[PDB]
Amino acid sequence: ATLKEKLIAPVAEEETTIPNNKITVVGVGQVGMACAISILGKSLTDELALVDVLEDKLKGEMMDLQHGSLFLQTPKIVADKDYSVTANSKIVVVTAGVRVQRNVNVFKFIIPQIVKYSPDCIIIVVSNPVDILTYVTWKLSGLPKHRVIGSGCNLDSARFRYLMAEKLGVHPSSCHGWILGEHGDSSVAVWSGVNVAGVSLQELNPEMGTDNDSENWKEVHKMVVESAYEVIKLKGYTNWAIGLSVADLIESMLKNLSRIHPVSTMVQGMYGIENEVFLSLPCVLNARGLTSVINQKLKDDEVAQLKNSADTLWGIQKDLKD
Amino acid sequence: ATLKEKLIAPVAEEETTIPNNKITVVGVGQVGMACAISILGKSLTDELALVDVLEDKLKGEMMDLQHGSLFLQTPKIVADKDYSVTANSKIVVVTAGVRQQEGESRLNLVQRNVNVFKFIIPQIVKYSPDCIIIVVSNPVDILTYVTWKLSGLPKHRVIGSGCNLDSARFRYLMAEKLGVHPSSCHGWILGEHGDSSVAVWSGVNVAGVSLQELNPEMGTDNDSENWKEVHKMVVESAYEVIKLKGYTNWAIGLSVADLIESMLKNLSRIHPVSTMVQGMYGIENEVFLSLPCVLNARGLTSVINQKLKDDEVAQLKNSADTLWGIQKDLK
Amino acid sequence: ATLKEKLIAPVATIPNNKITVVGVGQVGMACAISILGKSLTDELALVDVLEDKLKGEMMDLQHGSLFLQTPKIVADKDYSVTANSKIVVVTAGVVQRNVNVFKFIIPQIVKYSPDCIIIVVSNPVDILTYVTWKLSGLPKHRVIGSGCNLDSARFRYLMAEKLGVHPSSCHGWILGEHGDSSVAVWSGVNVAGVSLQELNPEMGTDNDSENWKEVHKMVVESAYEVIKLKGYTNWAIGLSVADLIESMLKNLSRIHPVSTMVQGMYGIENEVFLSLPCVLNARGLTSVINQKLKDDEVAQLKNSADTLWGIQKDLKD
Amino acid sequence: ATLKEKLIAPVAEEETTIPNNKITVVGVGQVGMACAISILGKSLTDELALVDVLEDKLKGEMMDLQHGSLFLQTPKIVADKDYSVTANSKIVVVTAGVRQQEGESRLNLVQRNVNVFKFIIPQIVKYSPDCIIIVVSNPVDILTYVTWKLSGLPKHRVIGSGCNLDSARFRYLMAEKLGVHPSSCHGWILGEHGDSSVAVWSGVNVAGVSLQELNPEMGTDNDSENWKEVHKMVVESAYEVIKLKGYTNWAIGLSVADLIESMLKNLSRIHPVSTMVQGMYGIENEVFLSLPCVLNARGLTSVINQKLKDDEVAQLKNSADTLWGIQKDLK
Ligand SMILES: NC(=O)c1ccc[n+]([C@@H]2O[C@H](COP(=O)([O-])OP(=O)(O)OC[C@H]3O[C@@H](n4cnc5c(N)ncnc54)[C@H](O)[C@@H]3O)[C@@H](O)[C@H]2O)c1
Ligand SMILES: NC(=O)c1ccc[n+]([C@@H]2O[C@H](COP(=O)([O-])OP(=O)(O)OC[C@H]3O[C@@H](n4cnc5c(N)ncnc54)[C@H](O)[C@@H]3O)[C@@H](O)[C@H]2O)c1
Ligand SMILES: NC(=O)c1ccc[n+]([C@@H]2O[C@H](COP(=O)([O-])OP(=O)(O)OC[C@H]3O[C@@H](n4cnc5c(N)ncnc54)[C@H](O)[C@@H]3O)[C@@H](O)[C@H]2O)c1
Ligand SMILES: NC(=O)c1ccc[n+]([C@@H]2O[C@H](COP(=O)([O-])OP(=O)(O)OC[C@H]3O[C@@H](n4cnc5c(N)ncnc54)[C@H](O)[C@@H]3O)[C@@H](O)[C@H]2O)c1
Repeated sequence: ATLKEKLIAPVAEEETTIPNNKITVVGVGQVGMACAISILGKSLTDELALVDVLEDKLKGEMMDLQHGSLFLQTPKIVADKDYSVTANSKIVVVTAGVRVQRNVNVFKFIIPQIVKYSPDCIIIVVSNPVDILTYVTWKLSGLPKHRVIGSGCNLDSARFRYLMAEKLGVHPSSCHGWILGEHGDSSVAVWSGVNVAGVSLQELNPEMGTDNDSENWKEVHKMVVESAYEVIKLKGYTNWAIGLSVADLIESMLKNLSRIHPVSTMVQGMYGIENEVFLSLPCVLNARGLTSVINQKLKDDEVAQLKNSADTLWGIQKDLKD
Repeated sequence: ATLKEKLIAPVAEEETTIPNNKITVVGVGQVGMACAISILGKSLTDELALVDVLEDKLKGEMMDLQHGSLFLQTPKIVADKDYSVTANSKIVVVTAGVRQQEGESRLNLVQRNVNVFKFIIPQIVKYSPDCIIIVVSNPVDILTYVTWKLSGLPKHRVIGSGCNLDSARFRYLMAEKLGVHPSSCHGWILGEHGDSSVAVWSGVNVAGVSLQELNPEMGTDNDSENWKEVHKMVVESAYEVIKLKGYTNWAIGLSVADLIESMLKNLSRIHPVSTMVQGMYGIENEVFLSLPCVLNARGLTSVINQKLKDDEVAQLKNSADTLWGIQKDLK
Repeated sequence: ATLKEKLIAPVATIPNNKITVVGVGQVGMACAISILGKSLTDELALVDVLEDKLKGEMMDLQHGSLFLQTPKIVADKDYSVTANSKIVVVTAGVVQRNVNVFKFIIPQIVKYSPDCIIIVVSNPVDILTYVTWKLSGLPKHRVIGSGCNLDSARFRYLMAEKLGVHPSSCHGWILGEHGDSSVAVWSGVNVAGVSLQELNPEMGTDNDSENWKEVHKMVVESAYEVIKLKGYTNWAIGLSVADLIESMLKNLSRIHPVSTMVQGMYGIENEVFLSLPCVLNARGLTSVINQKLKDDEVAQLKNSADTLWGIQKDLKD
Repeated sequence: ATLKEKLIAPVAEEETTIPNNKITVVGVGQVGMACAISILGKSLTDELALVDVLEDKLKGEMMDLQHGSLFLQTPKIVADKDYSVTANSKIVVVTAGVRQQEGESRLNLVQRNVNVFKFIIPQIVKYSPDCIIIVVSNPVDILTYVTWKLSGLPKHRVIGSGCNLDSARFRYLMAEKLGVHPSSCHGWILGEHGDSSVAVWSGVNVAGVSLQELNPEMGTDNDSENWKEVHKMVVESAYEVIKLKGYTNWAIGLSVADLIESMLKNLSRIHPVSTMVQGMYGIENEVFLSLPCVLNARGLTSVINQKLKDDEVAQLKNSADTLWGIQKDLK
C-alpha cells in the first residue's frame, strides 16, 4: 500500500472528471499571463489551461502558477503545446501572435485546433489587429457569431472612463461613456451617451467633441487612442489593463449576468454596413456568449465613421485566402 | 412593439438555457435565509430557488432578495411551494422542520422532522435527479440517514452539515484562548452534532505543534488548562444561544456556504460532515456521523482515516451507539 | 505558566476600520451580516437595549468567525463598546416615539466616536437624519441618510426585469423623499447611455405604452408588499447599506442616491434632508451632483421639503 | 467655470486626506508588478505607490495599472523615483535589486543588494516612519537583517517573505500526492529561504493525522514514500523555474498579498516568515530565518514555540550558521 491508500478511504468511486468552467489561454506572453493571473484572482475557473509553441517558457509559467495554488481556488493548472490540453474549455482567450499576414498564418493553425477539442466553447480574441482577427476566427472556426467575441473597445472605454473620472474626481464606475467602432486610431466617442448620474454632459456643453470646446473633450478621446502608444513607448507593451478587462468579460459570461460590454461583434446589416466586419458596440454577455446588441441613436458623423472603418477593414479582409 | 424589442437587437437565437450551478434552499426560516444570504454574498449560484409551505413568507423573502439584485451576481431568484421551481439543481439545502425549543435536545425532534422529510425528499430528486442534498435540519445525523434512505442517491451525494459548525465553534474558542485566527487553530469535533460529540484531542495543534504533547492531561479532569470546559462550551453553545435569542442561524449559514464553496469550486477541502461510517473504528451499523471528509464537485468522495487514541475511539463508538438506537426504530 | 505563555513567544489594539451597528433587529442584523460578508471591518460592534438578544446575536456571529475576516465582534448595551468607530449604522426604532430614541442614542454615539460618520436607516429616514444632524453637532458631510438608495436599487431591478439585462447595466435615479413622494428622474433613465425618454417621449405620463409611471409605483408599493408578506424588509436594505460602507471605507468616490441637507438647492429654504446623487468616500459625503431637474420634479422636492419641515418645526431639543 | 465646478457641488470643504491602507512597492520588475497586481486584485489598498530607478518603465507600469482602474477598487495609483511618493505607507514591499542568474545561489547576490538597500531603506523610513517593511529581494533572510539595521524599526515591523513561498510549494506538492487541496495539507518549511531550508516532518499532517507517525521513515533515505525528494523539489523549484522562464514572480506575488491580507485585516494568522531568532533553538547571534509567526496590523507580533526533534534543531541551527557566516562579513 501507499501513503495515499492508508490515509484516504475512498467513498465515491474512482473517476476521470471533466471540468465545469474550464478556461484556456492561448499564448503566455505579457498579455496572456496578465489574463491568466486576473482570471485566477477572481476564482473564475476550476481548470486553467495554457498553450503556446514555446515549450520551456510555457512549462515555467505553469509551474510558477501551480506554486501559488495554496493562495488560489483553481485545483488544476495545466499547459502543453499540444491542444488536447485545452479540451472541454468553456472559454478560450486567444492572445497569441506578433505585436495581419503574419498573424493569419498563426490563426489558421490555432483556431481549428481550438474547436477540434472544445467545439462548444466561446472564443475571446485579444490578438491585434483584433477586429480583423475576430473575423478570421469566426470564419475559421465555423462557430455562430454569438460565440466569437473580440475584446474590441472594451479597454478603450475603460481608458475613457478613467480619463473622465480624473477630470471630475469620482470613480470610473460612476462615469459613463462609450468608445465604439474600431479598436485603435479610428474609434468613435459617442458623446451623447457621456453622462454622470444620468446628467448628459453634452447637454451642459453642446460643443463637446468639436474643435471649439472649453472642456476639450476631443483631446480626451485622443488620449484614449494614444494610450497604447505611450505605454508601449514607456514599458515596451501593455498587459495589465487588458488582462483586467478580459477577466471582466469572463465574469459576465461564466456568471450569466447579462451585463453590457463594448466588445466586437459581427455588425453586417447595422448602420448601413454591408460587409461582414466586426466592430465594437454595446453588447449583452452571458453564459451563452454575446446574445444581444444595443440599438443606438448614432449621429451622422458617428455612423459615417463606422462605415469608413467597415470599408477599411473589409478592404483588408477580402484579400485573405482560405 | 416592446421597449425590449425596440432597444435589444438579438444576436443569438432565442432559447432557454439550463442553469450551471443552481442551488435550492428548502425552508426559508431563520436558517434557510441565513444560508441563502451567505450563498448569494459569495456569488456561489447563478440561480437560487426557494421552497417553503408558507406561501406569503416565501414570496416576501424572494422579493426582498430580488430587490438587492443590484448588489449581487445571481441573475435568477425564484420561489414557489411547488418543487417544479427547483428543477436542475446542483445542490439542495434542506432546512425545513421544527427546531429546538429552549433546553430541548435535537434528538427530541426526530419523529416530527422525519415526517417532514418523507414529504419533501421524494419531490426533490424527482425534479433534480443529479443534485447533491445537504441536510441541515436537526437531528442532522439521523436526518442524513433518513435522506440517504428516502432518495436512493449514493452516499457521496447525501451530506449532513454535521460538525462543520461544531468544529468552527471549537476553533473559535481555541482562537480566543491563544490569541490567533481560528483558521490558524486546528482541531476536530466529530461524531454526533449534539451532546455526544467527540473532541479529537490528539489532532488539536497550532502550526503543527501537538498541544496534547505539550499537555498530556488535555481533555482529562486533572487538567490545569481545563480543555474539557472548552468542549463543554461547544456542546452547550447552541443551548446558550437559543436561550438568549431563541434560535441560531448566522453561524450555520456561514458553515453551509463554506461546504457549498468547496463543492461548486471543486476544491477537495476537508470538512467534518456527517457520513455513513459503517466498518470504521468498530462501528457495525449504518450509522451517520461526522468524520473528516473530502468535498468537491462530486460531493463526498473520500474520508480521512485517522489514528485516534483509545479514549477517542470509545467516545466515537459511544456517540454512534447513541445514534444507532434511534435509527433502528425508524419506520 | 499558561499554554498561551508556553506556545506563544512574544515579539511585539486600536481598530483601523471599526463599524458599529445600532439596533439588532431584522434590519440591523441584515446590515451586520452583509458588512461581515464583504470583509469591510476589522472590528464590528453591536448595541441594543435588549441585553439577552444582543448577546445571542453577538455569540452567533462569533461562532462563524472561522469563515470571516473580522477578528473582533463585540456587543453591549453601554455605548463605550462603540468607542472609536469609523462608521455608525443606526437602525433602532419602532415620529414622536423614534425622536425620543434618537435623543438618547445620538449623543452617546458622538461621545464615544466624536469623529465618526453616521448612516441613518431608521424610518422616517429623512426626518431622523435631520434629527441626527442636529443632536450630533457633526458637519453635514458626516451625517448620511440611506434615503432613496434602496428605492433606486428597486427601480434598477424593475428596469432590468423589463429589459432582460443585469441591474448594474440599468441606470435610473429615484430622488427626494424615501416615502410615497419620491421623484423618478425620467431624463436620466438610460441603457448604455441610450436615453429611454428620448425613445419614448411619453415616459412618466399617463398615456404610456411602456407604463413607466407604474414601475415607479411598484418601487413605492414593493416595500408595502414585502412587509405584508413576510412582516418586514431587511435583506435588500442590508445589502444597500454595505454598498455605501464599501464606497466610504475604500475611499472610492462613487455616486449614491443618499439623503443630504438640501437647504438652498432647487429653491428649498428650510433645513431638510432629501436624496440627491452624492459622492461618498472616506471623508463621508463630500459632494452632490448638480442636476437640471424638470419643473414638476423640483415642485415635488419643494412639496416634500414643506411636509418635512412642517413636522420638524415642532420638535424641541 | 470648469466642468468639474459646474457639475459637482462641494458638501465638504477641501482637505488634506491621509490614505488609510496605503501600500508601496519598491522595484517594478517581474516580482514587483506581480505583487502589485495581486495587491490590487484583492482590493487590499486605497493607495498604491510604485518606486524604481527606471523612470520610463515606472511611468508605463503606473499608466497601465491606472487604465484598469474601472475594474479595481484603488482610487489612487502613483509612481516616482522620489520616495516622497511613498509617504504615509502602512506597508512597504521591497523587491528591488538583482535576481539569480541561471544556477546562481541567492547568497551570491548579497553584496550587490546590500548596496542597493543602503540607499533604499533610509528613504522609506523617512517618509513612513511607522510602516511595516516586507523584504522580498534575495537573499531575503540576510536582507531582512540588513533592513532591520538600516531602518531602526522594531523587530515586529521588519518582515522577510521567507519560507511562506517554500511552504506553499511544499503544501502544493503534498496536495498533488494526496489529491486534496493544498489548504487542507499542513506542513512547514522553515529556516533559510534557500538551499539550507528545513522540512519539519514532525508537523506534517492532514486533518491532524501526523504523517510521520504513519511513516516514521519520513525524511530519511530508506523511505518508500520518498519524502526527502519532495523537500528536494522545493529547494530546486526556483532554479527549475528560472531555467524555464528566466525568473519567478506569480507565486511570490500571491504569497506577498497573502501576508499583506493577514496584516491589513488584523487577522493574526500564522505564516512562516523571516524574523530575528536570537535566543531560540540555541541560536546565539542576531540572525533572521523563517519560523511560524503571528501576523496582524502591528506586524509580526508573536513566534510559535515548536517541539522540534533533535535532527530538525540541528538542521535549523546549521541553516543559521550558514546565514550568520555571510552576516559576519557585512560592513
Ligand atoms: N485587444 C487589446 O486591446 C490588446 C491590448 C494589448 C495587446 N494586444 C495584443 O495581444 C497580443 C499579445 O501581445 P503580448 O504583449 O502578449 O506579446 P508577447 O510577445 O509577450 O506574446 C506573444 C506570444 O504569442 C506566442 N506565439 C507566437 N506565435 C505563435 C503560434 N504560431 N502559436 C501559438 N503561440 C504563438 C509566443 O510564444 C508568445 O508567448 C499582441 O498581438 C498585442 O497586439 C491586444
Ligand atoms: N445543522 C445545524 O447545526 C443547525 C443549526 C441551527 C438550526 N438547525 C436546524 O435547522 C432547522 C431550521 O430551523 P429554523 O431556525 O430555520 O426554524 P424556523 O421555524 O425559522 O424555520 C423552519 C421553516 O421550515 C418551513 N417548513 C416546515 N415544514 C415544511 C415542509 N414540509 N416543506 C417546506 N418547508 C417547511 C417552515 O414554514 C419554516 O419557514 C431546525 O430543524 C434546526 O434545528 C440546524
Ligand atoms: N430606510 C429604509 O430603507 C428601511 C428599510 C427597512 C426598515 N427600515 C427601518 O429600520 C428600522 C429597523 O426595522 P426592523 O425591522 O429591524 O425592526 P425590529 O423591531 O426588528 O428592530 C428594532 C430594534 O431596535 C432596538 N431598539 C429600540 N430602542 C432602542 C434604543 N434606545 N437603543 C438601541 N436599540 C433600540 C430594539 O431592541 C430592536 O431590536 C425600522 O424602524 C424601519 O422603519 C428602513
Ligand atoms: N523572496 C522570494 O521568494 C523571491 C521570489 C522571486 C524573486 N525574488 C527576488 O526579488 C527580486 C526581484 O526580482 P525580479 O525578477 O523582479 O527582478 P527584475 O530585474 O525583474 O526587477 C528588478 C527591479 O528593481 C529595480 N531596481 C534595481 N535597483 C534599484 C534601486 N537602487 N532602487 C530602486 N529600484 C531598483 C530595477 O529597475 C528593476 O525594475 C530579486 O532579487 C529576486 O531574487 C525573491
